[PDB]
Amino acid sequence: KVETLKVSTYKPPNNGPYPVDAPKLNKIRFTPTQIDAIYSGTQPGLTIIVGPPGTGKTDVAVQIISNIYHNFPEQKTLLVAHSNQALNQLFAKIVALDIDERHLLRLGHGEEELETEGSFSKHGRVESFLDNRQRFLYEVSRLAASMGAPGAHGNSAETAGYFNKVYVEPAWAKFNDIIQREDVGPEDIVRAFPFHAYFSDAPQPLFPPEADRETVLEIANGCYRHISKIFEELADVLPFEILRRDKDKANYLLTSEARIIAMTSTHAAMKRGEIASLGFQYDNVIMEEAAQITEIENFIPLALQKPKNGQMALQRVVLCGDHYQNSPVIQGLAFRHYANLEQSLFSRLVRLGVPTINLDQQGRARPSISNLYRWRY
Amino acid sequence: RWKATVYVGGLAPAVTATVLHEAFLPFGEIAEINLPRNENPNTASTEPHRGFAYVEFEDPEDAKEAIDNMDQSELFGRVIKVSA
Amino acid sequence: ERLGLVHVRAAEIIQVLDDKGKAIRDPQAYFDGHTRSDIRKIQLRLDATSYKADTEANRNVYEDINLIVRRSSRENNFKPVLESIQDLTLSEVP
Amino acid sequence: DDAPYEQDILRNPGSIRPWLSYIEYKLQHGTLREQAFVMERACVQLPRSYKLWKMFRVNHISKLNPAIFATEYQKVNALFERALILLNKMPRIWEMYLKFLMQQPLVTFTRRTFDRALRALPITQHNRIWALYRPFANSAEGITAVKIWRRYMQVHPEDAEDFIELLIQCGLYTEAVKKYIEILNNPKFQSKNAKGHYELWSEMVDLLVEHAVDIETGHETGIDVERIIRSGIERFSDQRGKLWSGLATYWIRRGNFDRARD
Repeated sequence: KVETLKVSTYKPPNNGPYPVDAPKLNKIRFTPTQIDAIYSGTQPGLTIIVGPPGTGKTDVAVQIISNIYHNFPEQKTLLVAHSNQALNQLFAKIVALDIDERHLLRLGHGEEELETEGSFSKHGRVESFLDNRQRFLYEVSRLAASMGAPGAHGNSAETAGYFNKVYVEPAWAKFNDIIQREDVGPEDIVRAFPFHAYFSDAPQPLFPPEADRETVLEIANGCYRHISKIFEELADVLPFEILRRDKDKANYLLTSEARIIAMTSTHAAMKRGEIASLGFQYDNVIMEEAAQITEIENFIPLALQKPKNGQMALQRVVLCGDHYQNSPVIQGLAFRHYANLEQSLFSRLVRLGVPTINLDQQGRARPSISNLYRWRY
Repeated sequence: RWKATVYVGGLAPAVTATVLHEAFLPFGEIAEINLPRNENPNTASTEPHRGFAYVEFEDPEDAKEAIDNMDQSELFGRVIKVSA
Repeated sequence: ERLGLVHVRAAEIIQVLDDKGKAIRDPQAYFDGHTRSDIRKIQLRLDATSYKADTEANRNVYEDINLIVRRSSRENNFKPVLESIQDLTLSEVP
Repeated sequence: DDAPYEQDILRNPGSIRPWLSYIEYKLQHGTLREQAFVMERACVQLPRSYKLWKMFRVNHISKLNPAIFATEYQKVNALFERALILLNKMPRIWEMYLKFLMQQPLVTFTRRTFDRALRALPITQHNRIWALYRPFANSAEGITAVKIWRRYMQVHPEDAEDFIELLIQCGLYTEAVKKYIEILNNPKFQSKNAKGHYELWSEMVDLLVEHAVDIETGHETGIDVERIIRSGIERFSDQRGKLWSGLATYWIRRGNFDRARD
């Protein structure tokens, strides 16, 4: 069945006139096999990605994670890794890509060194939330000073949000009525734009003189989207200001606030009871090094949450691994040989006959070494 | 004057007389703000005050309202107790 | 019996106290400063089933205990995983 | 007549004394609508002035005939909402708004405003805030009240027997059994109705036998009737026959006659 790919384009929404607001775009050129793996990971169900080292397994996984994050804001993505180095590489590739740190979360031991630029632990995310709170409260104070409203409205996140709902939303409604007036031109839109004083620090001009009404409205909507993004960040910070205990803040961040939560399989196994007690509600699970992690240690992420309506809420499972790579560490020789404890879910599924997508292009070593492991693959 | 004066304890070291006046201005006009500084040189603490202050308002009703407001309230991240 | 080992009782490290039984508030400052004594105390959670078995058998296993053996965390994080799999077993549909 | 006071206001906009003098003059001589406009302008110009807004709300409530309708009720609600927008950290304002919501038949919005009160106010004022919150639960009843009092057990676990009574009245006997297990596991609870350990055990077996079909057993809910009653057998040997009869009557309430016989 020759599928028709109806390809459609949409204008990307502006996130503000600042160069920081420009979204990050992917720069690597994926192979057709990698693109098919990304498509299968984005589509619901079971995805199996057989990847040799240096074939971009982490790149494909991070691309699938970013695609899921952009497509479904209501879904939760559970990242399972085998090593803290793999977790750090995944977080660094996401940060090179674009997922908000207010939704990024890493679970693990607090004594482990974090090689990433940002501290993705519970206390590190709390500190980042507090720093963003201070910066955005200063921004709200600057906005209130520009608008000339009485009082200091950057006192707290709730006060900032109430100031937004009281002042900016009727002003934006009046501006939208002016826009909807058919006799109003682009210059009238420019002079009716009320955030010129707040966005005076943007690179001038805010609206070019040769710009027409469509892109003037796009720039105004980008400025309003930047303001709304700041206020939504403050609204997300606000439950952390509400809670007084750091354990309560971390529990609320794990249960509700974070949309992408990452850990190791052993940490998930030891925290299965706490996660089930807190009542996690993940939708998709993406995991790496499936041949390096045993079977039940990966089934525990598949049963972290409580079942409901006679089944599970899990929709997507992604297994990024390589069954031609090393087996896990088992001390017992009898359990290694007779009991077959060394074989993993990846090896079991590829022996059973589940369809797998194999990466067929390496980008790590010399051509001689590519042959030196291509005689096996 | 004693009935119009409210003693606030448990104040943080970063809390100053201006901050106390700004906090107590909502309940009414404050006639005076007395912050007892750590004048003892034997104490090695670098706190500019002793953690207690007295805010005297213009009216006893305003002083009682300020006591009810700042009593067991959160001030600069620390619990401050306001009493008559 | 060849090694002479008679009794092994699993215990849970709850906390470590000094020679005076006080909590170590700053472990880094305790490590950096000069310790007055090299005697420490460990508050432990003993095995419940093992303690009940010793109580019903009236054997002085804990009185005969003379050694403590510790392990690394990576190789010693086995009991919460086993408890999680046991809870999964008691659960019906995972 | 208002010209010197307006001149004083223009001279000292940040001062409260000209506003106090002008409000006092309007209270002494001005009409009710004029006073309402005057304190409305005062609250507009100085929204952080808790004292001036307190006289405004006192005058508004004093002029409020309770026979006046939901239009004026929602006007007072909007004034309270603005005062809590710009004065969110005042427990007295929170208490007055929650009392006004006690006066109104606005159960759900009152509960949401209470959640806002918990989210804004610290733990020390939560004693007052919960003390005003719990008679609202006792009047409202039902699943809303049991959610309330679950949060009340989160903050202050002292009235376990009262929550037992609400669970029995509502029909949440599974959660009642789980609460039974938790409170009896906690070796610090003292019943205010002079109920001992055996009285509590009688309460568990009586609730189980009165609703055997409403208890969801298994390890997912943590309920094991045979195991808990055998624990009672090995613990309270004086009423072992009573516990055996309770287990048998529970099994015949469920309908498992052969296991009752076994």
